[PDB]
Amino acid sequence: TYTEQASKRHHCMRLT
Amino acid sequence: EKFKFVLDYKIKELKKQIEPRENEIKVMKEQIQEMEAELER
Amino acid sequence: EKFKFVLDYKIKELKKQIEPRENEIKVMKEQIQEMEAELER
Repeated sequence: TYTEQASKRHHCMRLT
Repeated sequence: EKFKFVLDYKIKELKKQIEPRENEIKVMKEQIQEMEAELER
Repeated sequence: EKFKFVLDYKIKELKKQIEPRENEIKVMKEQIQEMEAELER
């Protein structure tokens, strides 16, 4: 879901 | 005649194109923030 | 050439602003529509 994809975005931010 | 209307329309129409786009981006970029706040809440 | 300068500036300077504002509007409607669909969900 779109908010789950935002959770992907957040996860990539922390990985960054 | 053709010089007057085409030349004046260049300036007036280009200004008219500038003002909408800048308001469009302001309004919709604030709307992105409202979307993401509501969606995650 | 004085007219030629202003007219060619009409050719280059206005359409180039139209194309990006068109793509902005396309993104603005995309985000509006997906906002309303997922919000209703």
